[PDB]
Amino acid sequence: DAEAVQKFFLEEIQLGEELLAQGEYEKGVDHLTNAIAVCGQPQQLLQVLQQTLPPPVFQMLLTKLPT
Amino acid sequence: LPDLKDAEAVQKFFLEEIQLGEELLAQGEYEKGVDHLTNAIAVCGQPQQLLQVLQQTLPPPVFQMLLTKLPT
Amino acid sequence: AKERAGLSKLP
Amino acid sequence: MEGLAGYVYKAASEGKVLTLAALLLNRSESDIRYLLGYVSQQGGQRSTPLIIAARNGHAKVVRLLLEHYRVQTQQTGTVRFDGYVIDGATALWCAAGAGHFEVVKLLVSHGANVNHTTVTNSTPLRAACFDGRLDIVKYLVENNANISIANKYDNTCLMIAAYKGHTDVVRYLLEQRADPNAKAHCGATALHFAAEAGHIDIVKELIKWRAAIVVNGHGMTPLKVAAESCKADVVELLLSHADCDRRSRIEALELLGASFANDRENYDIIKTYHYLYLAMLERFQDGDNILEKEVLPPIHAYGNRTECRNPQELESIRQDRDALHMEGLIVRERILGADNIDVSHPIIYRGAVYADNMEFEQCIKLWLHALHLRQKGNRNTHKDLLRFAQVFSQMIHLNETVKAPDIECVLRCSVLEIEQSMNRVKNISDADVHNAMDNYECNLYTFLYLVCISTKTQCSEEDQCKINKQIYNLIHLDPRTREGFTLLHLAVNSNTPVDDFHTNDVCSFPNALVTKLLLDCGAEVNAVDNEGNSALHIIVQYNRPISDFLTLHSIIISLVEAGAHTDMTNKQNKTPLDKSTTGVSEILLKTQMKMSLKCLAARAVRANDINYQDQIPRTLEEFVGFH
Repeated sequence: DAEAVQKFFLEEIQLGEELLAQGEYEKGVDHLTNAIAVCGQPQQLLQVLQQTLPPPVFQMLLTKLPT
Repeated sequence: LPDLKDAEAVQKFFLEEIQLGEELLAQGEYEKGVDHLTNAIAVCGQPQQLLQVLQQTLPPPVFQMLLTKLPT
Repeated sequence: AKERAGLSKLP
Repeated sequence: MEGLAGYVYKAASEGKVLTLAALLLNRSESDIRYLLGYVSQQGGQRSTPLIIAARNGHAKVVRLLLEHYRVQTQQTGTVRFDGYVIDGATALWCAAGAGHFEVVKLLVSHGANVNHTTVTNSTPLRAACFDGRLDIVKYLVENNANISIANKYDNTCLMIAAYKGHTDVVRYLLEQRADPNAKAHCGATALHFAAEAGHIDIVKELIKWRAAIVVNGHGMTPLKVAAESCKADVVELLLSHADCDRRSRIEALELLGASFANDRENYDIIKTYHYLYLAMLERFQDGDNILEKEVLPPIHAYGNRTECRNPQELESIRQDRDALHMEGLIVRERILGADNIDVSHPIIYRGAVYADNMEFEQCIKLWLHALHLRQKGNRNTHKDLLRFAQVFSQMIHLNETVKAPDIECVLRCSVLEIEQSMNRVKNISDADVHNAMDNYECNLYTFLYLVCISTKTQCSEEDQCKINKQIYNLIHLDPRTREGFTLLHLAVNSNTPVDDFHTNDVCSFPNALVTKLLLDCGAEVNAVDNEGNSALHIIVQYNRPISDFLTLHSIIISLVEAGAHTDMTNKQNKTPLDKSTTGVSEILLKTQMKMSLKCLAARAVRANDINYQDQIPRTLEEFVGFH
């Protein structure tokens, strides 16, 4: 499953951004909470997450990051 | 165009024609978005009421760009 | 785990 | 119609406009409003296309919904999805809580409700304060909604903003001259709520803005609360504010050292010693006109220490970690008192540290004092009883002897807590009955765990008598679970949950000794559940019959030796012999079944519908009703 997760992680990477783009900020982070912390480079995702997301959205994902 | 059907494509195939344009509105190819939009308005059952609707769904460059291609 | 770790935040 | 309502609700939730524009196309306003009036629950929460559009963030969708469509701001929706999901939401409130300033200003220019109060009478102003979005608060204040709309706990928007770190929102709100003395009935004066997360500049602003320091509902000054929560810098500011009041300063420094002694997050023992050094030095500073500690008795839990009323004796305990922890806890108890809410937790943490260091006697003493102090305040102490279960099970696992007086005291505390727990369950009918019922069931589970620990231990005659007295008190009170299980039913089953810690080492169920002790203690052996079964019915249904067969050979011989009509025939016409589902169980029952009265001689006349309604004696009514 974990190898399939490496493609399933990309799904929330694709699908979850519209959920934030549509306006579900909490649900988009909740959808992306299942995604993060399985990739090989969480730090490389983190340095762009500081600016890919809106500044209120990213810090809310930081709260959901260890959850 | 779906041959201007009486009641089938007025609401079923009509929805995807904006949806292709709405995606291309989100994509950024507004000229392709207008193309899928301007076929929907032609096959729309009551499109004259949508003139006020469609004049503010757009970025300002597309406000007149769709209007120029609206008869097309 | 530890009982100290399982003491809950309770804040 | 309803499917179209779902379609337009999803379109508004997503953010597309032409989808629901065509869905409402060629329709009158009646069904259009009905589709827009889709207030039905989605995700367990009431939501509306206008509300979910305001919750979305798309100002375009709501600008179409207010201008070209006929929808009203009076609506029901979520206000805070995580842990609150409270209904009665204005679209302006949803936008303010979500933080979309464009939607907020658009709804304000439209004329949305700015003074709406929900069931918890919460304003969109305090939602904007909760989000910390400055421009939304500025727009709302310029449009003059209110400033003093508080929650049902009299919780001001100022206090909500001060709980968070939104110092800009706080300073703008007090720039509107909203008073900091908005004393909530809980006890917050807008600076208590500032002094938990240590928002240094918020406390700076409030002190600059004449915060008018005053005690809380617990009798604790905000300086005391700041010292309690281990936040040093706000302690500095609150000390440098208004009246020093040297006694309060000294007790504040002592409280800061005490809280630094036994807090999990902040544990700097040298900081504790140095802060107590400052306290002792300012105590003994002037020489004459000296202040002195009151002579509180040496509490037996913290050893038998008697504080440090001399800088020399404080210097003596400089390197002693155990003595420093005990001194911190003792001075914390002295200053914070016994009735306060925040005294229990550090004692539990120190007990946890000792328990994980295998110093079991000391941590049992500390946790027992914590339980006594919690039950004096009558709090939710099911977690502490579970903690006693864990430490006692680990003590049995490491085969350290367990003190009978301590298990007796925790047992009587558990009994009293279950009494007041079911009293609260009766009092709280349906407002918060679910978690109360869950905690009551967990309390019963902990009672079984402690009874198992008592059985596994060796006690004297009088200690065993005290244990039996407490257990008999609980049985005569007859607690019953949500599933209708009596306590013995909980003891005889095989699906009783056991905690993930060391309880799994020893709390194996069903247990022979626990059931024997309950049955000898005077348990109602013929007790019935809500499903109609009995103890024999549950115990024959054991899926592991020969795994611990001797235990079964005890429990089955126990129940027959005390009541437990072997042919009870539960409400779904099943004798426990039929519910045996195991050759061993039915063989044991057949060896323990007896040739009997009109139970076997009335199975036929109850299988055939013979009228017993006042045709048979009154006790024989129930006799037939079982058999």
